Amino acid sequence: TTLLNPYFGEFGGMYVPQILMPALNQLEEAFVRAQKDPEFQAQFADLLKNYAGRPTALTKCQNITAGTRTTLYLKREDLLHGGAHKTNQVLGQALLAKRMGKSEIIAETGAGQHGVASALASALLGLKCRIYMGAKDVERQSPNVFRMRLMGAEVIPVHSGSATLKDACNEALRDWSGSYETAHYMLGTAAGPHPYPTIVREFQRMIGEETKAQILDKEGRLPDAVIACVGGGSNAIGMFADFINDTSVGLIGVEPGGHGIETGEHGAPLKHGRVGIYFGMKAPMMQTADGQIEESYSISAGLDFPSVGPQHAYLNSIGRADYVSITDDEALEAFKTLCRHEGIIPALESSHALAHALKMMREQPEKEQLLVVNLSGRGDKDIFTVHDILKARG
Amino acid sequence: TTLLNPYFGEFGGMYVPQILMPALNQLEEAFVRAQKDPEFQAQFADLLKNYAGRPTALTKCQNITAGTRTTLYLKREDLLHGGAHKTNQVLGQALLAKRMGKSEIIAETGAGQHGVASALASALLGLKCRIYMGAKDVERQSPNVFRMRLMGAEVIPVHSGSATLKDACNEALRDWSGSYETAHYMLGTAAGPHPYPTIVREFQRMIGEETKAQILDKEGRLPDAVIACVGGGSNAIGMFADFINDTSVGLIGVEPGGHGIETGEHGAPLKHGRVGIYFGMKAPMMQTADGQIEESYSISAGLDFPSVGPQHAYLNSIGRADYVSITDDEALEAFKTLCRHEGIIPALESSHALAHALKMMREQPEKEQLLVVNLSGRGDKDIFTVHDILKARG
Amino acid sequence: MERYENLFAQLNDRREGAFVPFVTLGDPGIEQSLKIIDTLIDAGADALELGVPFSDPLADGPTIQNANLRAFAAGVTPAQCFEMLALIREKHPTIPIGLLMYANLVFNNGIDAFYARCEQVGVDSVLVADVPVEESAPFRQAALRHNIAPIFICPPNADDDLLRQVASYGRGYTYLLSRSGVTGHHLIEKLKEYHAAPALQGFGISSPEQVSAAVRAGAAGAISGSAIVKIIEKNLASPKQMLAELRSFVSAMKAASR
Amino acid sequence: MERYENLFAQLNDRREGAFVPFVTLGDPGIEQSLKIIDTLIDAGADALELGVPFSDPLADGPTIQNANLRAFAAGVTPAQCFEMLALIREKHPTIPIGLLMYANLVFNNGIDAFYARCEQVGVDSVLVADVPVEESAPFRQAALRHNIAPIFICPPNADDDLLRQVASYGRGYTYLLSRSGVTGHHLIEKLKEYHAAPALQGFGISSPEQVSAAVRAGAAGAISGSAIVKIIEKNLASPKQMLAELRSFVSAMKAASR
Ligand SMILES: O=P(O)(O)OCCNS(=O)(=O)c1ccc2ccccc2c1
Ligand SMILES: O=P(O)(O)OCCNS(=O)(=O)c1ccc2ccccc2c1
Ligand SMILES: *Cc1c(COP(=O)(O)O)cnc(C)c1O
Ligand SMILES: *Cc1c(COP(=O)(O)O)cnc(C)c1O
Ligand code: NA
Ligand code: NA
Repeated sequence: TTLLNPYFGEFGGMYVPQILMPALNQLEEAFVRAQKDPEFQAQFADLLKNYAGRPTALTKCQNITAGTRTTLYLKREDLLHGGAHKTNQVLGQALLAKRMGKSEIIAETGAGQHGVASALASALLGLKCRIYMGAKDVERQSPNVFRMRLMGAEVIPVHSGSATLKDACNEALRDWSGSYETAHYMLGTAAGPHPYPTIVREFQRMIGEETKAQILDKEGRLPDAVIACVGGGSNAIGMFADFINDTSVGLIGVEPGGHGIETGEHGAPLKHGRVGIYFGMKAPMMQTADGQIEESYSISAGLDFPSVGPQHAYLNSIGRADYVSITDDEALEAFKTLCRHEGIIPALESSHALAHALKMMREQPEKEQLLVVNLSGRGDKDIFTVHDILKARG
Repeated sequence: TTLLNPYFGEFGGMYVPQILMPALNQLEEAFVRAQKDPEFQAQFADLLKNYAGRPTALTKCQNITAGTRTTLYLKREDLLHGGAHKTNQVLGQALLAKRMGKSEIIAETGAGQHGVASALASALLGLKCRIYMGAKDVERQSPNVFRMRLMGAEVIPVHSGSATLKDACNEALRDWSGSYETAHYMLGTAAGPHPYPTIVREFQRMIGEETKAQILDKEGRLPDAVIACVGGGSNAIGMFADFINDTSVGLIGVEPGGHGIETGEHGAPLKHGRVGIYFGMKAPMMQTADGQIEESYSISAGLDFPSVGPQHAYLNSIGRADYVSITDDEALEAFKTLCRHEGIIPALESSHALAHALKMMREQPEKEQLLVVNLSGRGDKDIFTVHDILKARG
Repeated sequence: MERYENLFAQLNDRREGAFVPFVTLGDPGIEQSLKIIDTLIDAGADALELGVPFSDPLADGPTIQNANLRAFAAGVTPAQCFEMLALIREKHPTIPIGLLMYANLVFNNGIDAFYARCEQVGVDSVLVADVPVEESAPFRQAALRHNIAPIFICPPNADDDLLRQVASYGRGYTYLLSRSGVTGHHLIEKLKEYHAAPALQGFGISSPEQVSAAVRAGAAGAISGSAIVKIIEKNLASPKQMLAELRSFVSAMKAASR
Repeated sequence: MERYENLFAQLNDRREGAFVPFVTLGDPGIEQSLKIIDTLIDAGADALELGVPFSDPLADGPTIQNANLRAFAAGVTPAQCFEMLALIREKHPTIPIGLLMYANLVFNNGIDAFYARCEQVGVDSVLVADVPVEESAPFRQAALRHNIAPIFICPPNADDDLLRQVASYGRGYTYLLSRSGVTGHHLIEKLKEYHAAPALQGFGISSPEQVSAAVRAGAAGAISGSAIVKIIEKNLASPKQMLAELRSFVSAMKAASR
C-alpha cells in the first residue's frame, strides 16, 4: 500500500504503468521522512529565505479599490526569485531528489516557467537537468528556452501529439519509467500521480502560511476570501492549504475561460470538463466525447494544463472551495488596471485571479470584504503578448 | 547658501541656470526636513517593505567559489520590485515630491530602467509622470517604453544631440526650469546638481545597512570588500555608504571598460575621463579635448552615464574607495557563470561587479577573503543581447 | 479468458510457445489494418494484442507513438475499433484477442460498460497500460464480470508481494516485461509457483532468437509490437509489400517458438 | 566691460535703448556666420551676444539647439570661434561683444586661461549659462582679472538677496530674464537702486513692441536670439535672402529702441 492517502475523495490515485510504482513509492517514503527531518526543513527554509527571497510581501492595494468597501491585498509571489511561485516547490523537490541520492532531474514545461524554475534549482544544487517541452511551445517560448540553457539545463523538444504541455508530460513519464534509478521527475504542478499533488501542496504551503501571519498582523483578522488562478493548481493550493480549516475563509480558484466557456475554447476542466483518467490521476479534464485528451486554451500560456489537481476537484465537490472562470479579455483588463493603478505588472496567469477579485468588488461596491489575491508571478514576460493584442485593436 | 555641503572635496556643486536654483534650494530643504520627520521615514519604510519587498536577501554563492578561499555573497537587489535597486530611491523621491506638494514627475532614462521605476512609483503614489528618453534609446528599448506607458507614464523621445541619455538629461532640465512650480525632477542616479547626489545616496543607503546587518549575522564580521558597478553611482554609493567609516572594509567601484580602455570605447570616466562641468556638477567625464561631452560605451545600456557621481570621484581622490574597469567580454563571462553555477541571471550592469569579484578570486585563489557583490538587478532583460552576441561567434 | 486457456493447452501438447504480435487498430487505415491482421494470423500468430488509438500513449516508444498518429490521421475512433474487433472475431473464432488500452478510454463511458462491449465483440483480455495493480480493482472486477481476462504486468524488479498479486488477480496470461522503459527467468519460476497465468514476455522482442530464448527460459510465449509496426511504417507506400514483409517476419518469429 | 560703459553712456545721451541680437558662431557655416554678424551690425545692432557651439546646451530651446547642431555639422570648434571673434573685433572696434558659454567650455582648458583668451581676442563679457551666482566666484574673479564683464542673471522671482548679489558682482549689463524656462518692472527699479549694471531684457523678445516695452519699463535694452536664429534656419537654402531678412528684422527691432 502507501503511507499517505493517494486520494482526495474520488480524485487522485496512482495511474502509472506498473514499472513506475517503485519510483512513486520511493518518493512518497522520502517525502514523509523529509517532512519529519528537522535538518531537511532547515535546509529548505534556508534556501527559501536566503536564495529565493521569502517571505514575500503582502501588498495592500489602496488605489484599485478606491470608492468601494473592498480591501485588497496581493500576496507577492511575483517578487520571488524566478518571478513566480514555482520556485518554492522546485527547491523542495530538488532537495528530495538529493535526499534519495539522485543526481539527475527530469522536468516538463509548457510556457517554460517550470522549466526555468527546474533549471535554476538544478544549477544551484548541482543536479543534471533535462527538460521536455512541446515543439510548438519551444518555438513560441524562445526566451525561456534560452534561459534554461544558460542555466545548464538540457532542453528537449517534443513533436508527438499536439506538441504542447500534455505531450511533454507524456515524454517525461516515458523517460522516467526507464531512468528513475538515478533521475527524479520534478513534476511542475499539484497534479499527476500520488504523491505529487501532496508534495507540491506541502512545498507551496508557505504562501498561505505567510499570508495568514501577515494579514493577521496588518488587519487583525483572517480574510473573507483568498483568490488564486488555477492552471494545474499549485499556487492555488499553496495559498489555500493553511486556510482550509478556517471555515470562515472563502477559497476561490479561477480557471481560464479563454474566449468564453460557450465557445469551447477555454481551460476550465474543473467546472466545465469531465472526469477522466490521465497523467497518472483521476480528475476532471479537457477531453473529447470519445475520451481523447484535448488542450486547454487561454491567452495565458501558463494556464494550459488540460486537467486540474485532484485536491481542487475534491475541495469543489464538498463545497469547501468555489471555482469560477475569467476570460482572456477580463484578464487583460485586470492586467492593464494593476499596471496603471499600483505600478505592478502581473503575470497574465495571476491576472485571472485579480480579475475575479475586481469583479467581486465592482459587482457589489458597498459589500465590505477583505480579499487576498495570490499574485503568482510577474508579467514582464507578457508585455509583448499584451502589446500585440492591444495594437491589433486600434 | 545651502543647508548641506554641495561638494565632496572638489567635486559636485550646483551648476544649473540661475532660474533653477530655487528648485534645488526647495528640494534640499524638503529633504533635510523629511530626514528628521519620523512620519516620512515610517511611510518610506512601509513602501520599501510592503511594496518593494525589502529587505532583500544576501545570498552566499558556494558553487562559484569552489576551490578557492573566497567566500562570496550577493546582495540581491535583483529581487526588489522592478528588478533593480532603482526602485528604492524613486519611492523616496516620489514621497519628497508629495511632501513639497508637487503632483507631477519629470524623469530622464537611457536603458529605460529608471523610466520604468519612475513610472511605477508615480502610478502607486498618484503622480503624473512624464519621461524623457533619447530617440536612439526609445528605438532600442521598446519593451521598457511599453512598460512605462502601461503604468500611465508619458514617454517623450529626445532627438537632439546624440539622442541618448545625456540628451534626455538636458531635456529634463529644460522642462523643469519652466515647470518646477508643480513638477519634481526625479533624477535617476547619484549625480547631477546638489542635493541629488546626497538625496540619492540616502535613499539607497539601506542596501549597505542591510548588507552590514546580514553579513554580521551570517559571518560574525564585516566583509573584506564590497563591490558594485558604477554607471552613475547610485547602487554603488548605496552599498558603500554605511561602510565608509568601517576603514577595514574595502569599497570597490567597477566602471564599464567596453571594448577596452585603450580602444577609447568605454564608460570609465572616473579613472579614464577628465574632470569637467556638466549636468549641474563638477565631476570626471567623457569629453573631447575641446570640452564637448561624449557618450559612454558599454555592452550594458545601464552603465551609459557619461560622467560619475561626485562622491565617488571624492572617495577615489582620498583613497577611501578604489575604482577599476571590466570589459564587455569579462562581464559576459560573469553573466554566463552566475547563470550556470548559481541559477541567478544577473543584469549585465551587475555582471561587471561580479566579474571583478571573480577576478579577485581567480587571480589569488588562496587568498582568504570575504566579498560582497551588489547584485544591482536581474538580467532577464539582457538575454536577447547575450543571445545575439554568443550566436554571432559560433 | 477461455480462448487463452485453450490456446496454451494446445500449444503445450505441441511443446511450443506462442507468438503474439501487436498492432494499432486502424494503422495505417481501417481496410489496410484489417488486411494486416489477417496476414498476421495467416502467417502464424497464435494470439493478437491490439491497441485502440489514444491521444497520449505515455507508455509507448516512438514507433507505436507514430502508429497511433497514423491511425488518428485516418480518423480511427474507439467505436470503429470495436466494429473492427467484431469483424475480426467473426472471421477468426478461436484466436485470443487482447486489447492494449489506456485508462481514460476504458473509464470514458463507464468501466463496466467498456468490458461489456469487449465481451459482446469477442475480446478475450484487456491490458490497461496505465493501471498498476494498486488501482486495478474496478478494472479487474469489471473484466471478470464479463468473462474478460484482466492482464497484469510483472516488471523485472517485481518483489514477492507483487508476484503474488499478479498471480492471483491476473487471467489469460501474465505480462512479463523484458525491461523498464517504454515499448520499442527467476520471476518465471516464481509465477509458476504461484499458479499465475502463463507468462508472455514482451518489450524489445524483435528477432527469432529472442522468441526461442523466452520459451527456453520457461515463458509460454513472446509478444512483439514495434518490430511488427516498423514493417508497417517502412512500407506505407507499398501495401502489398507491407503484407509480404509482415508474413515473412511473423512466420519467422512463429517458427522460432516451435 | 569698458565698451558696454561707453555704449550705454552714448545710448543714454540719445535717449534710446540698446538692441542686442544673439547668434551661434559658425551657424550655418563660418563664412556665412561672419556675414550674418556683419549684417546684424550694419543693420543697427548695438552689441552682440555670441554663442560658442556646445554639445549640450541645456538652457536653450529647439531653435538654438539646432543652431548649435548646424554649427557642429560645419565642424565649428571653440578654437575657430576665437579666430572668428578676433576677426570680428578687428573689423568692429567699438561694438560690445558678449559670449554665451556653458561651463565646461570655460573650465576645459582652465578658467583663467579662457578669460585670458577672451581678453586677447577683444571679448567684452561672458555669460556662463549653467553657472548660478552660487558657483560664480572662480568665473567672476577670472573675468575681472582680464577686464571681462561677468554677466549675471536676474530671474523673475529674484528675491532681495539675489538682486543685491547680481548688482554687486555683475558688470557690463545685468541679464533680466523675461520668464522661466529656456530660450525660444519692479526688479528693474531695485537693480537701479543697488547700482547694478544696466539691465538688458532677454528671452522671448521677438517683436519691435517688446523692445519698446522693455525700454519703457526702465531697461537699458533688449536681447533677441531665437527670433534672429529662426531667420537663419528658414533661409538656409538662400544665403542672400537670409541676410536681407536679417537686416529688415534687426533694423525694425533697433528702430523700436529709439
Ligand atoms: O515490441 P515492443 O514494441 O517492445 O512492445 C510491444 C508493446 N505492445 S503491448 O504488449 O500491447 C503493451 C503496450 C504498452 C504497455 C505499457 C505497460 C504495460 C504493458 C504494455 C503492453
Ligand atoms: O530670444 P530668445 O531665444 O528667447 O533668447 C536668446 C538667448 N540668447 S542669450 O541671451 O545669449 C542666453 C542664452 C541662454 C541663457 C540661459 C541662462 C541664463 C541666460 C542665458 C542667455
Ligand atoms: C505556472 C504558473 C501558474 C499555473 O500553475 P499552477 O500550478 O496552477 O499554479 C500560475 N501563475 C504563474 C505566474 C505561473 O508561473
Ligand atoms: C541603473 C542600473 C545601474 C546603473 O546606475 P547606478 O546609478 O550606477 O547604480 C546598475 N545596475 C542596474 C541593474 C541598473 O538598473
Ligand atoms: Na487546468
Ligand atoms: Na559613468
